[PDB]
Amino acid sequence: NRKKLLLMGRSGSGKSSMRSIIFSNYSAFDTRRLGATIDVEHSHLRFLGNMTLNLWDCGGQDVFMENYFTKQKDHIFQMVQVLIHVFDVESTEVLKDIEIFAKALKQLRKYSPDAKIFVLLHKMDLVQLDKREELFQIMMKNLSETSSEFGFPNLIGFPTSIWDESLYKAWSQIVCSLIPNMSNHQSNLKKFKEIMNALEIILFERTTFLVICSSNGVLLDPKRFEKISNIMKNFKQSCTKLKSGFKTLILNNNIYVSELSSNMVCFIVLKDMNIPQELVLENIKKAKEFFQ
Amino acid sequence: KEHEHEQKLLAREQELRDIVANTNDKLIDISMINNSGIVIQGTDLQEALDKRQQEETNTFTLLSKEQLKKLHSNILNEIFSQSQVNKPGPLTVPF
Amino acid sequence: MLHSKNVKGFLENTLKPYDLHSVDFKTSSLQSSMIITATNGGILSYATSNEINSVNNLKMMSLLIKDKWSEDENDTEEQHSNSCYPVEIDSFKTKIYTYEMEDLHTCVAQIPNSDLLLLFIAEGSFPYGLLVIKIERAMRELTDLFGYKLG
Amino acid sequence: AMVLLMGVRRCGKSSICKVVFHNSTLIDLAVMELPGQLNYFEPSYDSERLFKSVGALVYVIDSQDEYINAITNLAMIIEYAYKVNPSINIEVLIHKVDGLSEDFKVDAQRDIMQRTGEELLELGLDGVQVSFYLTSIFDHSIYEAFSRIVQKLIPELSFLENMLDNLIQHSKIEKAFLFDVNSKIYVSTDSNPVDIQMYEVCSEFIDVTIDLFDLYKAPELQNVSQLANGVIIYLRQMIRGLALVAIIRPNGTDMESCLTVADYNIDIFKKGLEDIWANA
Amino acid sequence: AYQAELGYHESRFSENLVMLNLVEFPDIKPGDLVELKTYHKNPSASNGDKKIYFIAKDFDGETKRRAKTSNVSILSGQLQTLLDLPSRSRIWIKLKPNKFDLQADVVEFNIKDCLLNRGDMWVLSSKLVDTCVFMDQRLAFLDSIRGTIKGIYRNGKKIVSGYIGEQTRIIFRSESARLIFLIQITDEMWNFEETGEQLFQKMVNSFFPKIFKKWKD
Ligand SMILES: Nc1nc2c(ncn2[C@@H]2O[C@H](COP(=O)(O)OP(=O)(O)O)[C@@H](O)[C@H]2O)c(=O)[nH]1
Ligand SMILES: Nc1nc2c(ncn2[C@@H]2O[C@H](COP(=O)(O)OP(=O)(O)O)[C@@H](O)[C@H]2O)c(=O)[nH]1
Ligand SMILES: [Mg+2]
Repeated sequence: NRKKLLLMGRSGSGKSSMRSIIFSNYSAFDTRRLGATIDVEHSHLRFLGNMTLNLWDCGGQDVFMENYFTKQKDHIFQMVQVLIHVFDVESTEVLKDIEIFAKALKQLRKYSPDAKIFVLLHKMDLVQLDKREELFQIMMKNLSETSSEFGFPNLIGFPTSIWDESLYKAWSQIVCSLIPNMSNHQSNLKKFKEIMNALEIILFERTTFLVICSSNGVLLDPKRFEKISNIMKNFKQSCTKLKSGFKTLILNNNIYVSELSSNMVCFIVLKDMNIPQELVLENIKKAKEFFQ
Repeated sequence: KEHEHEQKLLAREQELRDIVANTNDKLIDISMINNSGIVIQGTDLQEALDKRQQEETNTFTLLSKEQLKKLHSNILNEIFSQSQVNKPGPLTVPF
Repeated sequence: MLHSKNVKGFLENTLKPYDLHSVDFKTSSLQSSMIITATNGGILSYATSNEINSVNNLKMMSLLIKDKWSEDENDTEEQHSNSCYPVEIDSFKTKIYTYEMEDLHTCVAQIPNSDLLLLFIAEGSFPYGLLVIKIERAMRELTDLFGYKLG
Repeated sequence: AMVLLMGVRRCGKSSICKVVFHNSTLIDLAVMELPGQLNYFEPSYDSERLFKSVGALVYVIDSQDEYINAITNLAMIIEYAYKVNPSINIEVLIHKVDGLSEDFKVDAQRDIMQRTGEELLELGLDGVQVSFYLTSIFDHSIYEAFSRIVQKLIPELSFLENMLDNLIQHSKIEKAFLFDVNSKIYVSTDSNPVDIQMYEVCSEFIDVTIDLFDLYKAPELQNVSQLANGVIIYLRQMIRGLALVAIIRPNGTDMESCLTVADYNIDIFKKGLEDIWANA
Repeated sequence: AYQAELGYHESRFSENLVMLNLVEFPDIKPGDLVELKTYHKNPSASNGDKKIYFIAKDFDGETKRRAKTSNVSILSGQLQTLLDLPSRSRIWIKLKPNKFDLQADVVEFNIKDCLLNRGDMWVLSSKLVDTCVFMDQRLAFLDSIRGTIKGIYRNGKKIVSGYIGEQTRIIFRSESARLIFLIQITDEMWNFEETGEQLFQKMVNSFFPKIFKKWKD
């Protein structure tokens, strides 16, 4: 179960910043000290307990980018499952970025045409708040007209930044496109939701704290998953100060955050506030071996 | 008027010390939980004996059957009938 | 797994009082009816006849009752005690212990071959024999929870 | 107890207010900023009531820029502030000290203290004690400085200290803080030293609590967060904006028994806190 | 050996670093040298165990009156960070009675950015007698001069904490001092070494930059 993810972009696009924050556990202020990635940096990251991710943090500078599509084209773009192209909105060479993306799409269509393309419009915190979404539209349409040209009828894009929680949503949806047996996880989560009579049950990953699945797939915030992921990353970094690891968290006897297994974390919001804690904890412990 | 404020401050000091003493008196440690001694084995006869001890010889001398035999059985049946509790469904659900 | 709603309904039903008709002898309802663990003594499920303060007090009382029961379960001397009513239903042996907590009558019974306890607390005027019969007939209908251990 | 923030322009008063109070006596009230530029002070320009209505005056000195004129202006302010009301506590924050060494920080604080003392000796003010705190936005220093300033304006400090010490001694609590829901300004603690790491743990626990609660709304805040080593962190909302966060150690005991006795003890403590009008 | 519960206290109560309950374990007189080892047999390095010598002193009146266990209290700041133990832990206590035989041989010192006379060093060493020190302890002289105990030696071992006695050779190294360089310009400066480097090239390309980098570090 080896998944080959490519992480490409232009110079200074922030690819290694995403790789460090999501997986290597770096803060937002600690990405300024990062150097320039030379050629391709490989990272073998173990997701859940069975998945292994071969993330290829590519260079992004002009010599490396010209080298990718001429000499190493038979190596970087073969047996590829997911491409993640990072577009910087601070770039003044947007047409060159679109041409680089077109060459990457052409190579992927030539070699491994079953892959999944994702685009992240990074550094979307320097732009003013009023012109963000429209800008995300204005590029994306063009990218769609590019993406449908070289095969690939579908292309999913995300307005991302390292100073908010959108990175977690983008990376969660990128990673979840590779997780096997998602239907079984959804069915078991629905069964547990019916059994415990819970308002919403969300299943994460323990290390990266990315969302894996949700019970639902009073109006609630549509961006609650990424906010909970950011809050849990902050709480893990806070609990590292006490020389220990986070295990459980009970809020108002209504919100239970529990270590479901050695690779997942469950976030259960129930309906009745009068349930004793031990019954919910026991039912959590019974389902610990079920999701394994 | 400031002497009245001094007396008010003295009363406030006494009241705050009384509040501290009152909230200090209800603190229960785990040693108090483990060795409480409140939970003691009690029977009806021992409770009646303790009640008579706090309130304060062979009295009985050795000398119908149908009515007593009917009433005892009816009382036992009425006791056993109301103790029958029917569950509203299964207690443990499978996967 | 477990179902909190059915256990809640069962514990609410065990709060029903007795109203004898052949002999006019009305009894009050039990103060509380709960199912607790046999390891830490905390409340797994609970029900009251009639809010946070009472829940905390009931948890403290459950802890005290389990603390008193732990030494009684591990003691074999003076086994022929008058307050012990060991019943065996469906070839499953258990021991039932009654206690007096000031003005409260507390009857506890371990669910046989399992790590759970059932506890009924009533007022001081409640007879102990009716409590014993109540807890025996309650344990009679709990055959589905037999053999259940904490994970 | 309204505190007045004073300083030169571009010293950081608005940034401090935004960071702390935006993320009565004890609650984080809407404080008053006062941009004071160098000039000649008008004698009694209807400012007696204003400075009589300030519980404690806070002065902000930028350590990056030159500050001898700032100290002169501060002494000029104190010269009438102490004359109008002899009960005002006077506070000075040496702000923007993030990029300085420890020896440089200590020497700068000593120089500022000596200059302020010499200027107050020249102006003839006696019996005045001005406190100094090295503050910065990017770390915990400003929160602790405002904590000390607020603690100087609660007359029931020692009684709260005794109540928290008794609560800690009878619940196996490692460290208990009486935070406020906003601004993360802890109001009372025990006699144990305020560890910076534990304070940051409790503050980010406050943040996690409030954010997670705000994510699920529109249907008394309580929290138990247990770590791998059994150390638990507990939150219970007190009267008004106050909340209690306690790091409690199990010491090889039952988790649920410790939680039950801690809940009962903390409910008793809240019932005791209901009697004293320390809220708001 | 004895057993004790660790404690911490702020500088408001007491200024001493380590305090112990004199009423408990009354074998120790008020003036004594006491080890504060946290290990009882099989010392552990990965787990973290240290021996910290100190001089016995009684609790403060306010702390002894309003007391809450904690047979041994350590002042917060540097000693707490060095020990790195929770607020209530198990520690051990000995009563090493050979003050003369447990003297450290060499105790270092740093006098950066301040002028101490030779007699000032003598007086500061005289005040550091019958007082136990440890590594990186910032002493203070006349409330302005800062010190740093960067090394305590005994029997060829660099001990973490030591006892300074009457026969301890305490030295005062200076981190801000005047230096004179005397470079010989001779016929050999333009000669070549065996590898192929001129000697002045070594002086201006390898010696001076390294010494300036080390001075800045
Ligand atoms: N302000 C801001 N800076 C960013 C963002 N993303 C990345 N950066 C900057 O990008 C720099 C590192 O870029 P890097 O990951 O090495 O680019 P790469 O080598 O092409 O992957 C850091 O100094 C960050 O300050 C963002 O969303 N906002
Ligand atoms: N590095 C740093 N800069 C600060 C700090 N506090 C304030 N500043 C700077 O001060 C500026 C804001 O000052 P401001 O609050 O508007 O001044 P005021 O309006 O007179 O109160 C910002 O641009 C910050 O760069 C600090 O703690 N650290
Ligand atoms: Mg890179």
